[PDB]
Amino acid sequence: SEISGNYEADDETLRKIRRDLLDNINLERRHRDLQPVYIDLTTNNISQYYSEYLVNNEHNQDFYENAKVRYNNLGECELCHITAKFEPDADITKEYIYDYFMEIGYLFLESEEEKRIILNPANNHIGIGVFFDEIQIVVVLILSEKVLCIQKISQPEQNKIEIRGKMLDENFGIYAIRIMNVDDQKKDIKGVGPEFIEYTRSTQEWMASFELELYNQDRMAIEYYTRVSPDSIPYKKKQSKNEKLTYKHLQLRLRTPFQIYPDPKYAAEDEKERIRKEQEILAHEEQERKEREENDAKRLKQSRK
Amino acid sequence: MDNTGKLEKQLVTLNDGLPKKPAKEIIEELKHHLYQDFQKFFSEEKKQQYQNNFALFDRDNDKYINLSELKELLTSVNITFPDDELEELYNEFCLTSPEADGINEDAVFIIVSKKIRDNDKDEQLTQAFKLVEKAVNDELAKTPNETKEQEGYIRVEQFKELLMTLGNRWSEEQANEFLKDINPKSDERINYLDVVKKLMKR
Amino acid sequence: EEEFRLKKEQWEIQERRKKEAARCILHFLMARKEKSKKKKKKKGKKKK
Repeated sequence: SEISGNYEADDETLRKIRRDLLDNINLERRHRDLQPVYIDLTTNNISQYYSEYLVNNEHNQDFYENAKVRYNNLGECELCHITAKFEPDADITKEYIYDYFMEIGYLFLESEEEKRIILNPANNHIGIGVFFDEIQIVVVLILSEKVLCIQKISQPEQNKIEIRGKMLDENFGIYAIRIMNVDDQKKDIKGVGPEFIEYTRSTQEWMASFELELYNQDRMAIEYYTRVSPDSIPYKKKQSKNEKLTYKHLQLRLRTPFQIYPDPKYAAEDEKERIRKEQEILAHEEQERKEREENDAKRLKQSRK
Repeated sequence: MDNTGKLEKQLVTLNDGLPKKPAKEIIEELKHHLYQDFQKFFSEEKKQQYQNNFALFDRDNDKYINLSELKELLTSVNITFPDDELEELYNEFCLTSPEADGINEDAVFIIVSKKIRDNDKDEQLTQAFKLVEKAVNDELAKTPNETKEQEGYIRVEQFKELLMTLGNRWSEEQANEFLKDINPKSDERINYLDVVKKLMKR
Repeated sequence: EEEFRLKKEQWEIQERRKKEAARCILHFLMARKEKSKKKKKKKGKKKK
């Protein structure tokens, strides 16, 4: 307070922190023919939780699996953790925050286990969680392998949902879209098959069009299912009302809590950051363009010998 | 080269590390979360008052009550429970209480907590219906030449975005069955009154 | 004075909470029972 005021983290600042962590891991991947890691909201949430816990505690896996059971995790997910203090004589502000997070990212870059796992070709989904205290900052990752990847989750209309996702598995297509109550899994919540799914085999991109109104919208998770033979999947077929889809033959893939992906704040902040990036970069490219122009002007004089 | 395929299947294994911890610790942690969500909405006064219906009925003074005592407590707290549901819950409670022929004073707390969670979800559902009807009426007022018959009837595209607001989330893939259950009559227009009727039928 | 008045209103609220606690306290010993029978005489004269 008087001497040590509270260091309440900027929500915008931490959002940029994790976004830049993801982009940096994507660059590291692209360095050697590796696809950038995509955004997994469930892994992002779990990593945020574990980073918050780690900042004043130590690496604990029991809490990790307890959170897994709480969120009903699906698929194998591998965890990464680092807890690096702050330098005893290092000054701290936003700029030092950004630079310290980049340095911690590099420290991740110099770990062979961490470099392998966070760049292992086996998995295709990445999530980041960052937290900090008076002393140290904790950075944690969750890596998951899934068949169907989430790419967009927005709000088209007042009461229209619109979520787009590209299928990462060529032999599996989005045939089942159903979910069970996170609080009471036994209770049939909601789901349908291909009568409202637009799937492109050539691109493996599937889009969902459905209906849904305002009831209890905070504290449960998704149940992403997949089935073999997307070709055998009757996409966009108006099935007779006397037939019900059989989801037991359908294999679940990805139990994910539901949140704005991307959240308007997240995407808007990323847009602003990138756009300022290109503006300053174009000023830069003007700087070196005029530099080369005048250098060649001097060279034409020096070419008088 | 030649862009050799290929269609390959990545086994999505549900191998999410079943806990190695003793199950007793996990059950204790779930009990702790139950206590947390109980104190969340249960105020200190209600928390201090609900015990007014357990002990004396607990005649043997060893902190237990049977079905009759639990039902008497529930009626004494001014909120009732079903006979079959009460029997189901009590037998489930006794499953882990082999040496006790009754439920503890915390058993009534947990029963009331779950009942209140369910009921409050119900009032949240009702309030959401009222708000959705208000929004639909406002949008209709935005169009001064649309038939009032649509009052209570909504379009396909105005029936999708309302599960990102509050309470206990329904995600993307939680928005397909109830359409089939209602079965719009080949008209792509849905009545939220039908939803009111069908949500509470389970 | 305002801080102390808020605290004492909280005091009244928690006093009523404790009154409900007592209401739940008069509720524990209906009939039982089993005769703590024999002897507790010895009360050594060294007193308070």
